[PDB]
Amino acid sequence: VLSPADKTNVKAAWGKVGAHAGEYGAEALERMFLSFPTTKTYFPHFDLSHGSAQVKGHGKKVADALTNAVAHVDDMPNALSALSDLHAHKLRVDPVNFKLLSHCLLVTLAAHLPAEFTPAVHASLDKFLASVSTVLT
Amino acid sequence: VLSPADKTNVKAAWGKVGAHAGEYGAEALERMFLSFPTTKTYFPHFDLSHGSAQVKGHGKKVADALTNAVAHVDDMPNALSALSDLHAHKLRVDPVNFKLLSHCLLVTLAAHLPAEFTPAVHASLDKFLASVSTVLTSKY
Amino acid sequence: VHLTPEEKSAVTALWGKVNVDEVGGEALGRLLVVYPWTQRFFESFGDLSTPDAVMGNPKVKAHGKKVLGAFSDGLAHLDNLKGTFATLSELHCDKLHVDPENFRLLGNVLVCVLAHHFGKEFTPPVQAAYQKVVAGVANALAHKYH
Amino acid sequence: HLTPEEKSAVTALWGKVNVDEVGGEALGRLLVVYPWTQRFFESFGDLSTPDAVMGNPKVKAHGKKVLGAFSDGLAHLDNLKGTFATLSELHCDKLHVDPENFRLLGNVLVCVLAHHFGKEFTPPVQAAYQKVVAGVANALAHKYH
Amino acid sequence: VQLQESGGGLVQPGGSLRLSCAASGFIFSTYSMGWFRQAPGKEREFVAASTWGGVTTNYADSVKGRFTISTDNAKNTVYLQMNSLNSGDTAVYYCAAARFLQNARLTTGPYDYWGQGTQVTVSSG
Amino acid sequence: AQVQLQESGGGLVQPGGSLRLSCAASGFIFSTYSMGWFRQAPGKEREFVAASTWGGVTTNYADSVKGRFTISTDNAKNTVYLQMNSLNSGDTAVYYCAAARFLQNARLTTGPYDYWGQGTQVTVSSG
Ligand code: HEM
Ligand code: HEM
Ligand code: HEM
Ligand code: HEM
Repeated sequence: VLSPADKTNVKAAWGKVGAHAGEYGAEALERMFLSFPTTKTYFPHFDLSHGSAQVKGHGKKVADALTNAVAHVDDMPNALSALSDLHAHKLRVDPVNFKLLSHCLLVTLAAHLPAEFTPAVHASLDKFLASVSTVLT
Repeated sequence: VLSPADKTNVKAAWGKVGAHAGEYGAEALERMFLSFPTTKTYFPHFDLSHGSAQVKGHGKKVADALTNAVAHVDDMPNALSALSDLHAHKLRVDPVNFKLLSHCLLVTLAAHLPAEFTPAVHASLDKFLASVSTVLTSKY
Repeated sequence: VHLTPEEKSAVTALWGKVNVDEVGGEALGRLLVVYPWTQRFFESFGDLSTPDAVMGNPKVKAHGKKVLGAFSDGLAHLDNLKGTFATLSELHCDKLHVDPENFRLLGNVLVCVLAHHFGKEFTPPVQAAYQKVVAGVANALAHKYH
Repeated sequence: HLTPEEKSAVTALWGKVNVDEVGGEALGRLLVVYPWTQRFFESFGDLSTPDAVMGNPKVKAHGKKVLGAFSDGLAHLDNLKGTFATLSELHCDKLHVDPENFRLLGNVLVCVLAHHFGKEFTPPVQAAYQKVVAGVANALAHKYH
Repeated sequence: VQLQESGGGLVQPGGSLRLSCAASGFIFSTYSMGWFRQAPGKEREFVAASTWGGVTTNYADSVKGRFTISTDNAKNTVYLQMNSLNSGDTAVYYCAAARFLQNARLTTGPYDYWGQGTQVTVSSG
Repeated sequence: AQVQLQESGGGLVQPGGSLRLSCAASGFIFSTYSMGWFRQAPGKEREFVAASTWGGVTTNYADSVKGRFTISTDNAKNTVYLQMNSLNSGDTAVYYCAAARFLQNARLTTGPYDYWGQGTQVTVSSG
């Protein structure tokens, strides 16, 4: 359950991503694939090499889904319903993997948006990413 | 996030608890303290011995909070607001302990209400207990 | 892992009352129903789309037999679980890449099944002994992770 | 464990880290981001707000010790279980810290490194560091498994 | 709403037999299946039962090692394998069902549904 | 109101000698600024010496001063220090303190800085 301060922190911090959605999403995925190779079993038909167009395209899709979730932070189960069935029913993604991607997303935001990654905003982002993960599972 | 069918399963199964609320809550606690002794560190001034009246009292309070959550399963954050602040803010309960208490609750329901513990209801109760735990481990 | 009389003996007592064949199917079936992501490891098993389908699946029933047979063998080496499961640890960790939290979930599902069929007989103290065993088993399976 | 080019990247980045200060930041962030971990530190005083946590001098001082042990781990990457044998007993047999918290602290440290090093903290560099913090968490949990 | 028992009949001392109970009218997966018997002039009298699905076993000590239980969940039928029968086993064997009857309590547990029972008579003549 | 970066320490030293510079900062949230040291010799371009990220968490030394100079911070005093050892004639210069909000480690050598001090003379010579 996100607090009012969490929502304000996430909206302010994530809104700085803007046009970098694809770059940040692709980088978070590349970080995950390298740091936690087991996550690669969910993308068996992908070219997972650095800069692969498939990772770029998918990274944009993930970041764009988070922007949407931020815009609907008060009704995320509704806004992410189709994504929930994809990940929980079709893909059968083990919940531990959402913690890995969420961590790699924080890492990417910390590297790219140093001014935004204060301890309190760090905490709110983490809770936001965990809330998104709860819904998608 | 609970489905409409989950809500139906939990209401039907938990509504059969009835007058056993205190007993079932106390047994789940006694099961947790015995199987997972580290959980006792959160009750440092309690009499935790077998059959303790204090554990019975707390067991009813825990069982009564779940009845309330079932009745307000569509608005758990609002209905659990005070308990959320208690567990997350006051007590600083490590989230792993909610998984232990949830497991011991399932064991208690399975031992006492076999007809209610079908695989499908098993799945819903687990999710319900996880949703309650998520709320009780939150700060809002 | 270390038990005691009425703990090592209490586990052995209740297990002598368990049909090793069938209990595996029930515990594995319930794992696949309650935690559906685990179904990903058994797609080759056929229909796992329904609780009824899961529990009637002969591949689940058959694979459960093997899972609990190794568990039963673990009960004969309670003081050497890491050695008894060393090869299975290699299979689950190095080849299948089952996250170790799933090992804990299966032990707790088995405990729930034992409680379901035994009622009052599965007392808090008896459960405590069984929680020691399934934690020992889950740990030994995860040994190739440590 | 670590390839030659991973050990070389890890040591390079660590030479640029102020072990004292990085420890206070990471421990502070752990207590802010996962507030239940504050329960293990009752005796450290005021941890009632993020500002209080990040200004707390017992946190700063204890962070130095935590990061000193990480630094010690980097010099004994092939025997972390032995280097951390005392800390494992303390954290597992005396403090009963759930081992998932060891993982969280390692990941918070990775977040701090990315925060301060930016682009230099590349995906491959982070991956080497994830192996290190996973080894440390596993060595710390050894008395559990 | 039918419990049809089959198997049983006449056997020589030392022989074996397999009894079956065909279930209908309920969700078989939710019923504890048990076997009772009553000898002529004797009271009705527990032999063996299993938890639903046969996960755990509990037999009267006079039949343990001697009788063994079944599961056939697809056919909604349970079977009772009887070995080393002695002409002291003669009785009508009754199939009985109780929804979610837990172990150890099978011997002293109210049952919901009862069949005809099937004659098993062991004698040397 | 005004942001100040005041450099002190420094003066004259013999080759091989040591000197400690300090830079007292005021007018910004010190915990969020990376503090750096530059130097400029007469007629020459200004050139990076050493810096740390905000709070002093990470450091960055010019290769010519690494192991030789040590940078430190005192977050309670909003002050950064530069300990200079093994000084040589090539170290004579005006040394500038500089501050940059949330500037990460690799960019310390070039990354735009927000505030600059006046600089303080450091003279190394055998005469
Ligand atoms: C915040 C967490 C996550 C978000 C927001 C997210 C979002 C998305 C989105 C937007 C899609 C594409 C849907 C479409 O193309 O219509 C997708 C697909 C997918 N996701 Fe995720 N996801 C998350 C976590 C994960 C994790 C942890 C994994 C596995 C480790 C994963 C694996 C996949 C796979 C395999 C696909 C299918 C890709 C394809 O068909 O091209 N996702 N997800
Ligand atoms: C379903 C999960 C849980 C429920 C429904 C629940 C419910 C409750 C309720 C109703 C109270 C009474 C609070 C009051 O009187 O104001 C309480 C207090 C408390 N709970 Fe929980 N709780 C849960 C999980 C846990 C867990 C896992 C722990 C520790 C392992 C825990 C530790 C405590 C403690 C220490 C108190 C205060 C007792 C006292 O000092 O009197 N709770 N909880
Ligand atoms: C925790 C206790 C467990 C025990 C004692 C156990 C036991 C076994 C054994 C003995 C085998 C060998 C089967 C063979 O060689 O064909 C096996 C195979 C396997 N295990 Fe487990 N297992 C456990 C947990 C798990 C879990 C939690 C999962 C996944 C959720 C899993 C996934 C598998 C898979 C996919 C196979 C291969 C099955 C096949 O395709 O034939 N195991 N297990
Ligand atoms: C994961 C890497 C960790 C390392 C390398 C580490 C290291 C240390 C060290 C060096 C000490 C000092 C012991 C002494 O001076 O005798 C210590 C103490 C302690 N650690 Fe950790 N620690 C880690 C994680 C954690 C976590 C996650 C927690 C709890 C969430 C924790 C809780 C404590 C506590 C409560 C103490 C005692 C502090 C006191 O009261 O003086 N540690 N640890």
